[PDB]
Amino acid sequence: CECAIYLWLFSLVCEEMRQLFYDPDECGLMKKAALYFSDFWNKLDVGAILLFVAGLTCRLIPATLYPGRVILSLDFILFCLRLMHIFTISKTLGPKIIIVKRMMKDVFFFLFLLAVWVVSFGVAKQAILIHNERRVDWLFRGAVYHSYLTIFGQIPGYIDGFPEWLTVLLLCLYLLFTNILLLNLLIAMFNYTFQ
Amino acid sequence: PSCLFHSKLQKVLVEDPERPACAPAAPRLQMHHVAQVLRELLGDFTQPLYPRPRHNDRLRLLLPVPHVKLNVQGVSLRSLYKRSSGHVTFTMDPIRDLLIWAIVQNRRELAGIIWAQSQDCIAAALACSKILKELSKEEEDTDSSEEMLALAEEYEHRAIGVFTECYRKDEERAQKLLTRVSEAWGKTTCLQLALEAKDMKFVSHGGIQAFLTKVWWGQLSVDNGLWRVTLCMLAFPLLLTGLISFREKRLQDVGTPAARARAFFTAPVVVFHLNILSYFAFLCLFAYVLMVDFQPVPSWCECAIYLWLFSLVCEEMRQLFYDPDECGLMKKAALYFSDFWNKLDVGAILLFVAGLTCRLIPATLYPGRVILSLDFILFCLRLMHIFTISKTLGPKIIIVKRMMKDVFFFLFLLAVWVVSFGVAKQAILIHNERRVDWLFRGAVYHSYLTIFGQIPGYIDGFPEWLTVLLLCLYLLFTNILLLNLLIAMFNYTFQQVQEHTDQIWKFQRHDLIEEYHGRPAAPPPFILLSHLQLFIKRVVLKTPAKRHKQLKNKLEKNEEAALLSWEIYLKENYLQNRQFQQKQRPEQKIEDISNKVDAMVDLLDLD
Amino acid sequence: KENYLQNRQFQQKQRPEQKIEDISNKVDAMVDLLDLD
Amino acid sequence: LAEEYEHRAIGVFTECYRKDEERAQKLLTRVSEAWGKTTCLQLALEAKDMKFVSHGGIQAFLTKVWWGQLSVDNG
Repeated sequence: CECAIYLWLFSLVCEEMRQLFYDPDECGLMKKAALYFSDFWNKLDVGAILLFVAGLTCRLIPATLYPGRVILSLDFILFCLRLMHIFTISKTLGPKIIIVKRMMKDVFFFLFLLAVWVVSFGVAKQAILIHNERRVDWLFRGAVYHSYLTIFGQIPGYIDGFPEWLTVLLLCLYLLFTNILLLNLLIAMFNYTFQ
Repeated sequence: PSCLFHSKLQKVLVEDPERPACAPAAPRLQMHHVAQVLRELLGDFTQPLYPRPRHNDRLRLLLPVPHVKLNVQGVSLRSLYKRSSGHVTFTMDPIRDLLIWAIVQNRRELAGIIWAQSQDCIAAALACSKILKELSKEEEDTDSSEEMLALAEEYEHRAIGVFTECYRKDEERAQKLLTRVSEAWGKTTCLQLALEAKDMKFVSHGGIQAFLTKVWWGQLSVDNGLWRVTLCMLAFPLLLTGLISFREKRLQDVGTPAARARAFFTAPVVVFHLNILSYFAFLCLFAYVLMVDFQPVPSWCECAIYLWLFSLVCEEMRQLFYDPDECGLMKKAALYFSDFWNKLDVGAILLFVAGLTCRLIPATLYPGRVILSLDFILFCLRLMHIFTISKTLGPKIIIVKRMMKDVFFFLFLLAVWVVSFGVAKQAILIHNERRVDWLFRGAVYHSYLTIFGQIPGYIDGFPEWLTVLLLCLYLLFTNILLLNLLIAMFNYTFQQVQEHTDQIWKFQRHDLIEEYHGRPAAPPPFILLSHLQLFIKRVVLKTPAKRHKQLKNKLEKNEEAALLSWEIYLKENYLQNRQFQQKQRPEQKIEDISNKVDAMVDLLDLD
Repeated sequence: KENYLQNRQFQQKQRPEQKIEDISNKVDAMVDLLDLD
Repeated sequence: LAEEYEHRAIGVFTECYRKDEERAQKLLTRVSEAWGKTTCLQLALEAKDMKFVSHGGIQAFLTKVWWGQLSVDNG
């Protein structure tokens, strides 16, 4: 089964070489490649090529089999966004993925907006309560990884809970900016731009 | 001659040509030739409009078939046979027939004049609007099919404004004027015309629906909401006090408790909740036959689940035989099979049978456990098909009619997008929980529970900075894009078709009211009596012509005259003001000066 | 082509704002018209 | 004016789609004679007709290019 993964990609880049030679000019080899390089989506298809190679040499070095484990797993998610680039096909699918063309750089925006705003509380939660869970690269877990899980729900409430009236307080104060302002006025950021 | 109905006139010349059906020579059109294609243009009603049968059968007349000595198709009642029949004239309508003759030669503004002398003046403005829709339906390919239906809309708008005046003066007579008899175009007295004339506008107009809010709420009251009527339906002695007043109790006609009961029984508001809350109690019975009675024996309770469904399919057989044709057994079943919702009611039948044989094979009692549990959820969607009843319920379930295939859409959109992370979560972290069909649990079932919350955070948590990462990266596409822009996918489409979704629901208010007019007052416990009340009647009367629990308003020709002469008076009263409101357009008075100054161009040219 | 552009001109001719100022062109032909005696 | 001449191009397909649409989709595809190739659809790609290709039976003809031979109707 491992040999079957080799040349499926070799079976499809010739179709792009068929797209590189069906009807462009007989002279432009670096010029119709600028028609390719005009789109970041085509560079997002180049990113699907090279992250395979980043894990390939990490697999070809058997001391890096855990880099052989993790890199091609992140190469997996480059194809489904490329598949959402392909599955822009229905009237219910397509033009609403033309809405996300106004949102791909805004995917990076509200990420940087909110996840840095996470740091305004992700540090401020572990400040007063006396926590003691630390290791090498699990000191990061007991202070940062146990902060984002409490947003979407995994709350060690018997662990994080005289500083109890403040533990009520800042948990009420911080969620008033994310769940109310940054969520429900973001709905106004999305309804108006859709209309 | 350029009309496509004229091509259908040449077709209805050869729909029954010379030799096979009208055995003498006939390359000449006649007037039952127009009636037999008016059979196609309207529905399946009483269709006088030409004295169609052998007394004035206008189908066979170019070779000398003799006089009334045949009386099988020969036509000589008025005068002698001279390849004619005589003054056998229009038989209800000179000018309503000229309303046809303008529009079947496609003369729009002539029928605008002819309507002002046409005596129908409401139902023709529905029926010809349907005929203009029929002419739009058959063939024009451009340039008049839209102009038919815009005129059909304008003639519906003509039908709008004539009820607009006549509802304002004697609305109680106007609702009686909604229900006339089988005389002119036969039956479909200007409301059953509107069903196949597609009046999503006109049935949803002022007191049409309020009269339908007197068909539903048939006798008793209209005013009280669902608060204190549902108290009396369980508290049986609460009716005899002064909690609600009947229309009987309005004039204090309550002197008999059975008259207090049976007018309440035959009220269509009560036949609904009797049909609902007994069948709503059946779904609790269908649960209790599986909750406690999940047993391989017919118990005292397991036998009760058998023929409740047999007690209701005869009501659909009553719907299969109340008033369709006496010939179409596979044709009115296509009226059933036209709707996937009816096939969704067939799905409620067959998933019972899928678990029945799985229960009848005792080696498949776990298929006997699971299949009828999935048959349970087919009835509540069928109940949401039934409980499309309120102004707050109904038209917002007409919003989900734009969403039922979009239920399947965002399912396939999101749950395949789940696989983009549901595989990617278990990739790096070293998990070891596997069995036979629980290897599926430790990789897939523990992924969807983490979306809505059941996160084994002490299990899924050096690869910790990435476990922060992709859990932040993936939820930015689902909870932000696929959720909050889906709110934009729902707010705009709600604001888009909200005027249609109310009016089409009002256009489908009546079909349940039609079903609750043609329905006895017996509950589905006792409806097997009214099932067998017609079966003991169909052995002593072998005909489907006993009763019509329907409109069936019989109107005397003398009392109609006080209505119709006043109604014809309301025709030229309204159209004058409609012309006057058309005359109140100032854009004429813009160009009225232009007509006036063009009379002053020549006026200085006489010397 | 000339079938549609005529109707396109006719729908342009169906602009009433011309017929607003068509009177203005007409009455300007009646300014001079009382100036011959 | 380019929009108006696209609007001119709007209205001339608006009439010619209404009469012999089957000839009009053949009239969408002419030969390499006058301005050579790009027979009024491949012109529209670099002419940026986000209006005109999305107009009535242009896309329905494209719903006969896609769904090339067999049917169009079934979902």
